[PDB]
Amino acid sequence: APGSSRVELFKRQSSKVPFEKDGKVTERVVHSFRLPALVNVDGVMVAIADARYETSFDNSLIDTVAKYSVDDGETWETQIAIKNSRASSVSRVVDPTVIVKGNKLYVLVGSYNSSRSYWTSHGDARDWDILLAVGEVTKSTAGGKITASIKWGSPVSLKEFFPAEMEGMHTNQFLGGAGVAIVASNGNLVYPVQVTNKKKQVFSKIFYSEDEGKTWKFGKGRSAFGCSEPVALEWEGKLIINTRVDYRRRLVYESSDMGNTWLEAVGTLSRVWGPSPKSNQPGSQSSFTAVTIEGMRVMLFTHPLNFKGRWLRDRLNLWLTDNQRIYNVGQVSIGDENSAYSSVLYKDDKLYCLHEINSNEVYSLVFARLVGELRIIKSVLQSWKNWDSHLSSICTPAGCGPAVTTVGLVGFLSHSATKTEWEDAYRCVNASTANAERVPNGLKFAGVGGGALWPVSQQGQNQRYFFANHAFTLVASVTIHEVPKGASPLLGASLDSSGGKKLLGLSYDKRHQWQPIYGSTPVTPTGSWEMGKRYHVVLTMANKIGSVYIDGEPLEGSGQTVVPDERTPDISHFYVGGYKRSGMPTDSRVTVNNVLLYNRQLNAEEIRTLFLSQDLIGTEAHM
Repeated sequence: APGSSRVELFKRQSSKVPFEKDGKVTERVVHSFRLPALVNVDGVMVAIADARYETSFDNSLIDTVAKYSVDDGETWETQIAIKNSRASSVSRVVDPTVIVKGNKLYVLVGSYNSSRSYWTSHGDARDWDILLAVGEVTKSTAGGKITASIKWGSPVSLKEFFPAEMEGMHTNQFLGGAGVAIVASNGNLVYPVQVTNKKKQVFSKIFYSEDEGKTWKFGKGRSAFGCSEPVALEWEGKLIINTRVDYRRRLVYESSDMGNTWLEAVGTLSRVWGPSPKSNQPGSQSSFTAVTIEGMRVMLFTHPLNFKGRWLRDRLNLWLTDNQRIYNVGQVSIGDENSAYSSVLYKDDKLYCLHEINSNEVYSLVFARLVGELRIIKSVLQSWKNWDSHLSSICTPAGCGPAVTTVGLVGFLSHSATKTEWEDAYRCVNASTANAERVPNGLKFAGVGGGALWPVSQQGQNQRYFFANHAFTLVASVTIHEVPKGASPLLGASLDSSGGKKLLGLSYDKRHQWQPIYGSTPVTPTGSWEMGKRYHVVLTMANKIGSVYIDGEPLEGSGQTVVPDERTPDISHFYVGGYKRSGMPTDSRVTVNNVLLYNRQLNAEEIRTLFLSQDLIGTEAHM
């Protein structure tokens, strides 16, 4: 990450805090700092975390610490924001979850007195309470300098707002999701929380306040069981709740009603991020925020790749998305260091990250200036803005006809390419190629093993195109140069590595007929094609039903079921211009230009517009 730098701000076994017991205060060295939350309150940076005094073990002596800085993190003041009960050597306030409103810091923590086991193992609520503290931030210009101060009020218990029963079950305990929460546009304070029932199941809900934290309510809905440490943001009027699932892919939900109803975001972010290369290890806390960079509203997300496994969680990664495309900014941590939990802040056009580093179960929080990362972010964002503008600005055949649609446009293969890759104009996911000749706005393919492969499940740990299993539209322009000896592939979605089992696709045969493929259904050839003519192809799949269009018209027999019901598809890849498989005997001799991938089924007018503007959309001349 060139240009980037960091310091060990909360330094393990070294940094001191003001430890208060029985009216006496003493500067005390801390063993480990975990659970970072980094915010901006009216120009003052505030960093909140767990201060684990004697060991990094979860069930041990822990206070909530705060450092604050009025100089962008070059110098800091240190406090204890919330102290534990002092009842035993293992008394602790935990998973501090932060909201900023005006000059106030609202901090929600669980509080435990003497238990030696993790909260989810508790058969009862006897050792638990749920507390809220408010910190008031004031600034002074006396002396020609800026001096900040933070007055932490005494914590108040919110237990009276926790109902004994919820949609059937009996409740046990609840905690904030850790890190940073939000104020909704309507002004509500909004905490995504993790909750236990008497069966020891864990699940996530929305815990919110309409009156500045005086009283709290729960939404009636919930995630599925197994979803912990939830993190939420507001996007286009809805909450987006991104959850941790140990040993499984992360689940993402949307709610428009403060959590009364939760819908899995299968068409965008759900099931995209895996907790380890094989997605069979513990998950992690994540930073997940909505911000505006160069006038464009976007989302930033962090999660470790966990190549090592168990809870080591090396290789902290940062991600950028506009709820359509998803781009890997890259690794924030350094080398193979262990680096699990994190908080990303964007303030006055500069990007910072406070994150953990773990050596032998001893934890520091480093404070990094993400210079290189914001540079890459701005570049990608300008490319998204560039191509969206390019498409939207085309005067379509008609005056001008309807604008080409960029709503839900995720990927686009056009003029840019290299020897073995067809480049995504949106810079997220490229297609691998074989036997391909570059031509204007695309590629010409020839011979056994020829074609392009656009990976879906082959993406591996992080699957940006998971939405296609639920709905998509794939568009391309195709020209056939030679009559084939049998049926040959042009374009499709493959359910296995070879392209043998297809979800939806289009082939062409020796009798000059098209062969559209609907799932495992028997194939009936139809229509007619000529060598050399450029054809417009559109494949749509939504609500388990697949359609194929040529030149803006449905192939006779389109609209057939392509997936057995309740059974969800796992697409391997999209194939284009061949199978790109030497094992597959076919020889597709064809030119493909301008491949577009959308995360929804386009309507009739959108399809017709794409058909009518085929020769206008290439990237060749605006480069």
